[PDB]
Order: sequence, then C-alpha cells, then structure tokens
Amino acid sequence: MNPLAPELGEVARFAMLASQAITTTSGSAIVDGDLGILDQARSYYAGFTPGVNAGEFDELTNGLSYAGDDSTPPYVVPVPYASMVAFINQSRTDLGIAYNFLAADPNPNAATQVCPIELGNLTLTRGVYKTAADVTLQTGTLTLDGEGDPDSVFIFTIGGNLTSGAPGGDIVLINGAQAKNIYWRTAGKTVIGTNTNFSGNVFAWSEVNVRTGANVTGRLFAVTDQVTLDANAVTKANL
Ligand SMILES: [Cl-]
Ligand SMILES: [Cl-]
Repeated sequence: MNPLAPELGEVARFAMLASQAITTTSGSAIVDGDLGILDQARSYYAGFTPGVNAGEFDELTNGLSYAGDDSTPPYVVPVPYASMVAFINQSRTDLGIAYNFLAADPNPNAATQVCPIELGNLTLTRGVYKTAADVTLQTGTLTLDGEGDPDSVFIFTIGGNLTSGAPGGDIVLINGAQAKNIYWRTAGKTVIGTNTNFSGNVFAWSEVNVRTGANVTGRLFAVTDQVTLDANAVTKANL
C-alpha cells in the first residue's frame, strides 16, 4: 500500500528550517516558502540581503525569514501565535515529530524495503526504503515512478549520510511522482551535489549542504545543525 506521509504541522510553511544556522553564498534564489532558525538569533543567518520589509530577504520570494529574537516592532508574528517565541516553539516541536515519524520503522501503512546504497541509474516505485549505511546518488539519475498515481509517497530513511554528486546525481519524477510526496531522512547529513536537480523534503538530523548551483524542489530541514546553500535555486514543494 501507499506509505503514510508524515504530518509536518507548522513546518510545512518552510522552504528551509534549521536549529543553528542557514547560510548562503551569493547567487541563491528561494521561492514559495519561509526560512527559520530555531535555536539561535537572526545573526546566525549568513549571506542573505535584508529587504524592504522586516523578515524579507532579497534572495527569497513569497516567503519570510524568522528567528526567535525577532522583535515586534518591526517583525510580524505569524498567525495565530501570540509571540514569535511561541511560533518557534511549535515549529521546533513539529519538526521533531516529523523527523521521528520518518525515522521510525516500519511506516504505519507500508512494509519496509531495502534502500540500495547507490541510487543512480535506478527506477524506483513508491514505498519505504531503509538502510543503516550511507547512500550515494552519483552513478546516474534516480527516477521515481509514481505508477500513474499523483498521491504516490516515497520515503528514504537512512542511518548514515545521503550524498548526491558527479557524474550523475539528478532525480527525475515520472508518472505522477511529485516532490511534495518524497521524503528523505538521514541520521547523518544530506549533501546535494553541484548542479544537480533534487526533489523531496530533506529531514537531516545534523546538517544539509547544498553544493554549487544545485536546484532543489522540496524542503530542507536540519534538525540539530545547519542548512548551507551555494548559489542554489530552492523552490518549496506545493502544499
Ligand atoms: Cl537510525
Ligand atoms: Cl510538488
């Protein structure tokens, strides 16, 4: 059966969310999602350009950035929260819930399959793919095949790191597969290779490092450390 996707709660609003820091080199463009740092002040944003209105970054369209030290005035507390601290509190809790959902075996509605340690040149159907080792996506393209059902859910749950890179590293979606229904969970870090096309919601326990020029469609979560960008186009997957 189709795997049950995690509940994201408040953190569905974020394109990127980290405990410690979100950083970028120049040349990044983030769209359709918010940015958040949960456990450090706004000073832990690096590389971004504050825009006209409080919370805006020039690099960020249809979204705002958030940190718990954001005062009102001039920042704006998201509805319906009474304070920015309360908004960060619910976001922190809901991130933990969703990471834990993806880390727990088995999924409530689907049996676990083996995740290959190299995902290049494979075509995979929906399901839950688990391994305790590290996973690489580099020999070629990973094609995710929704078998004609736009609701098909893909969960990759990984006890080590996840790294895409050269010579391949791209993710292609066919037959109904959608970025919003793909989930990547690493107990280690997630590293996305230079100039690749990546799809899915990344829940890295430690950090997410997106390398030069990669294109992300999905979400980037670092539960305990940081999300770093290097000239990336990041688009939040539609709700
Ligand atoms: Cl684990
Ligand atoms: Cl999508």
